[PDB]
Amino acid sequence: AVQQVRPILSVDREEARKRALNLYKAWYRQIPYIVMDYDIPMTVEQCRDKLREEFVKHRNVTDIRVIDMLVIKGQMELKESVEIWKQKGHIMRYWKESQDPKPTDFLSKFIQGVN
Amino acid sequence: TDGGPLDPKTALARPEELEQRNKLSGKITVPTAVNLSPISGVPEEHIRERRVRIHIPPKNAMQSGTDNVNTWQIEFDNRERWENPLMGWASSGDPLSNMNVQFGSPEEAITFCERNGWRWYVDGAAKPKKERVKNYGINFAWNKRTRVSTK
Amino acid sequence: RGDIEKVTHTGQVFDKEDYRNARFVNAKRYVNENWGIKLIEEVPPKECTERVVFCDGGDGPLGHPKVYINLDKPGNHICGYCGLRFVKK
Amino acid sequence: DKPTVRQPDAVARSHLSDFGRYVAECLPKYVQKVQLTAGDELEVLIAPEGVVPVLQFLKDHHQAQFTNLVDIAGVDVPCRKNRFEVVYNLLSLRYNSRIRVKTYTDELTPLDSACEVHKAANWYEREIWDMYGVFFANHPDLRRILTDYGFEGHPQRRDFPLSGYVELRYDDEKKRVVCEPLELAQEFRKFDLSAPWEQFPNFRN
Amino acid sequence: PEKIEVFVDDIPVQVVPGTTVLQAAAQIGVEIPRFCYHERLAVAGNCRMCLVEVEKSPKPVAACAMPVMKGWRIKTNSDLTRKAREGVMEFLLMNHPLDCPICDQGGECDLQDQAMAFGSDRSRFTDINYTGKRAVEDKDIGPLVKTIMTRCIHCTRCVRFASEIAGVDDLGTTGRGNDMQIGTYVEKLFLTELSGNVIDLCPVGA
Amino acid sequence: ISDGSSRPYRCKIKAPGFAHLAALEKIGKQHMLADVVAIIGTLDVVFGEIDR
Amino acid sequence: IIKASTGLTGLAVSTNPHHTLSALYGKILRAVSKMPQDASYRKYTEQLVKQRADSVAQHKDITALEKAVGCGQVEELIVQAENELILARKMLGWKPWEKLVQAAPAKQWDWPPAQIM
Amino acid sequence: LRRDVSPLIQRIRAFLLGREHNLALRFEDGLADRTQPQPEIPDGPSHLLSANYYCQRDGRREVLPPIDLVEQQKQLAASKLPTPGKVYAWD
Amino acid sequence: DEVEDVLTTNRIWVQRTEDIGIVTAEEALNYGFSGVMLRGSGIKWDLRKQQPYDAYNLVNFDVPIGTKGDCYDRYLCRVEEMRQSLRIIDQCLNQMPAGEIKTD
Ligand code: SF4
Ligand code: SF4
Ligand code: FES
Ligand SMILES: [Zn+2]
Repeated sequence: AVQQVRPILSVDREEARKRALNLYKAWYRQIPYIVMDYDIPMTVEQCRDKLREEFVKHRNVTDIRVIDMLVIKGQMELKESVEIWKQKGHIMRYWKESQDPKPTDFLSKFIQGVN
Repeated sequence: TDGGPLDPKTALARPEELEQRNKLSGKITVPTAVNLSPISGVPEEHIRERRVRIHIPPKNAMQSGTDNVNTWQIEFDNRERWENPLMGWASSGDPLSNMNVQFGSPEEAITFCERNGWRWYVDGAAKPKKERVKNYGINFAWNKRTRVSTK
Repeated sequence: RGDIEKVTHTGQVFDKEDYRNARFVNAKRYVNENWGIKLIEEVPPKECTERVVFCDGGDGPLGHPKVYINLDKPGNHICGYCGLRFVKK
Repeated sequence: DKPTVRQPDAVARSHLSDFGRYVAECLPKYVQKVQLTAGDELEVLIAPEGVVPVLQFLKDHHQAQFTNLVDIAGVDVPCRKNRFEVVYNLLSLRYNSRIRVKTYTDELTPLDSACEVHKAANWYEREIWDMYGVFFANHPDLRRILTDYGFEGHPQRRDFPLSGYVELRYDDEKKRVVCEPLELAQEFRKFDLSAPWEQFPNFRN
Repeated sequence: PEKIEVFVDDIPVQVVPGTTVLQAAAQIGVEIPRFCYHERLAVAGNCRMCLVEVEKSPKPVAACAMPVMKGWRIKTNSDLTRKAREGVMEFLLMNHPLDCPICDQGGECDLQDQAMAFGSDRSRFTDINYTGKRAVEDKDIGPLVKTIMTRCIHCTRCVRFASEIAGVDDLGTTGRGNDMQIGTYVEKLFLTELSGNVIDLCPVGA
Repeated sequence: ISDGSSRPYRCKIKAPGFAHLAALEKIGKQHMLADVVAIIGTLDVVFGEIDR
Repeated sequence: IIKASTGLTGLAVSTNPHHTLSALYGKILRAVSKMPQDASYRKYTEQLVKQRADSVAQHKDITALEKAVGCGQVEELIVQAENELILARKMLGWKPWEKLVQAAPAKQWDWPPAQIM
Repeated sequence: LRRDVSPLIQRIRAFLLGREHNLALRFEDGLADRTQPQPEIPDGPSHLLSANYYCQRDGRREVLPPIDLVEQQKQLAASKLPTPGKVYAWD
Repeated sequence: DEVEDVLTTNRIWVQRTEDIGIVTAEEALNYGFSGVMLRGSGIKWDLRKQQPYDAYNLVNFDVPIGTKGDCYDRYLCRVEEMRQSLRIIDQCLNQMPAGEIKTD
């Protein structure tokens, strides 16, 4: 319908798209300093592929306040990665390196367990 | 206005900065249907897998009180519980299995589930009240089968 | 060792084919030797004259809450708290 | 007399009644409803857009010198249209009193930060950012303050579960503290302590 | 037909003239306490918990079975109503056994919740030390039920359920006065495809 | 704040050391490292109430 | 005749408290004279600062002024007058005398909130 | 009676302390007995069995919903400025 | 007295505490300070005396106020709260009534 709300850092969709592209540029610059410093077993190209996948799973949203909240949270993770402010255990959390993958076919899900 | 000292961060600012502050002080037009699944921090598996039941909770049949009936609530679908092999407790891998969220009307719970992106369904609607006549003279009646045999 | 195959007072014992008896190769199984059933049927019933009797655990404030048992029905009447048996001739 | 029943203060009731009517007269735009709860505490329910001037008024008026802002408390009520409510508790040393200023905030609607008025809010709204997830505009530093660095979601929101979504352990093939899906060894046994018979007849109206 | 106006808790409401005080009270929202009123059973006046004070009356009236008339002002939260409820259920609780930790109805017992709401805080029963409270024998009513007749409050819900809905008349009210026992006179079995609901209909859990 | 049920709806604890650790940024600035160590003590601040 | 210290760090003693208070009170009158007459905040601030200006002009001694005002020491009176001057400058732009900017939403201030009603 | 040093070292300690010294260490003679007679806690104001009813002692039911002050003034109406309390001088 | 004879008079403790971490009173009020950090900066504010609770108004004591706002004034304020707490302990051991321990 229609609703009049206070905006968050952007009025229309174009400014929110510009802020998302600024996040992508800043994360691209921050990845080679993440790789050489954090002592993680991830190559720079794997880090950029993971950054692309993190943006791809949030391409589907359309609301500008949701997009700008995602921009604010991504800027917080960027600020927690410019200053080190973290350990190597939390950087690898995006890759989910400890969770063993689960099958998607119904026969293997039937054999393994009810989930 | 007042003839005192002006604010220096508004007088010295560029015209693009005055336009930027006035646009954020206004009101923008947004759709009221907002999906907040990526913002809430829930993992995507619980978004695509769990089903949410909006229901009025059942009255305890051994108790005449209806104060706990007087609200609606959201509850999540029961996953698998199991016995841990050490000592025999009820282990559960379901983080959302213990959350009942109170609400006033089913429309509020439906809009909340559409806000948070859950797959919602309503188990039952509000119970209509049937007018039942109760008085003491029916118990002692003439040529009626409703004459009571107790007392 | 006989404590692995010993049965507790709740009727629980691990089977010989069970994997959960592998936890007892380094720490012995604790089975309470004082079963409550045998020590509550070792106590003889108390003969009473009155129609109703009161039980409070035999300690006063340190026993159970005081309850009244009817003795008009023939037989042994068991207190539901402490298990003492009353009888009226 | 009645030794069990708590005796209130009549002069504090009269002073807070007069000051609450004074506040409701002074700001007809931002003050929405002035109420006086039991226990002699004044609650000034305000509009969201009056979050910053009213406290400034309560900082700077001659009969409202609420110099200390002791805490800001957020309450998550999911049944309302605007979900969160934000409670500012202010202490006046000159007149020796306390006031509560309550506002309402959506999950996406901003609040104007009170850091220009009271600097203690410089962390306090940060806690309301971390626990609930309301954005505070014109904040000098808005970051998560109490939760983990890689934490996702806001905990004291009522949509969040009690035990969270994830757990942490130590893993030797990665030589790291790793993040796993949550499985309790014993689940949280939820107790149904809802009252089946109502006790207070004065609160159903 | 027409609707008459009754002022329940100083709130006007239009009711059918056949309705009682408790139905108008449940219509405006207030829950009047009860032990013997079940809306699928016949009305009775034996638990006496539902006493309310109507205006210009010398005695309180039982809200479950007193039909309203035009112009009544019913005060549910009055002082006389609360005094009557406290006295009546103090009489209910003078002879109840101290069986709450060994009672399966506890945690959802009506008597516990109606002592925490509209009940007194301490027992006025001095005579627990000498010539104490009563105790009656248990009757083998059936293998589906467990009967502890000391906890019965003589609310006559099971007997009305048997003679009204279950159909068989095996349950009955033996004795007179304080020694009245709600049970079969002989060692019989009460058998119906509906005996489990008797556990539902017993408010105390005898 | 209570919704009338058996449980409190929300309980917020005002930490006395929260505002002290907030103003640590201005109080401890332009000081020695040993002067920062003493200042942290002068504010009294166990972090159980601060972290809640 | 001068105060040695205020007993309160961060505020030094004032050489001429009377002229500072009178200048701040005149600036508060100049800021409040632009307010509309129907606004109650203008009338309350005018009554306050007129009473305080009569207290400053009537008493020439410092501690007699502090006793006659009764709020506190005169440096804290200067602090209060500066804070109210900042408020009187801000409330011309904040515009408080108009109607409600936002109406009450449905079931916004109801406690307990979970009821059907 | 109590274990301490000889009074030469006690006088040396009293000289070096700058004051007369009382023993910080507790002893059995200075403390109370570990076994005490069994006490009787007295009853409060409402353990009388005759006069009291709970309706005059129920503090939980005497609370009310909070009062809208503008509405209260509107119902009940149809000098110094109002202060939140008494003026306290912390200066 | 022994602890103050060791700590309070010493030149190293004074040089490590005095004129260090000075907080002004308007910064204390604006940043929401409470307690000793209010009382060390010259502000006369004790919640046991202004808004009394749980029989603090039947006992009598003194409220210690600092002057400079540094570490030494707050340390002396803490030692004076220790001694006034000993005074309140003396008054509460002096008078207590006989009666119940909880509400009825
Ligand atoms: S019937 Fe109710 S009050 Fe009586 S023992 Fe059972 S639980 Fe307790
Ligand atoms: S046994 Fe139960 S249902 Fe029957 S009269 Fe007694 S209390 Fe009522
Ligand atoms: S409910 Fe009316 S007498 Fe039982
Ligand atoms: Zn027993």
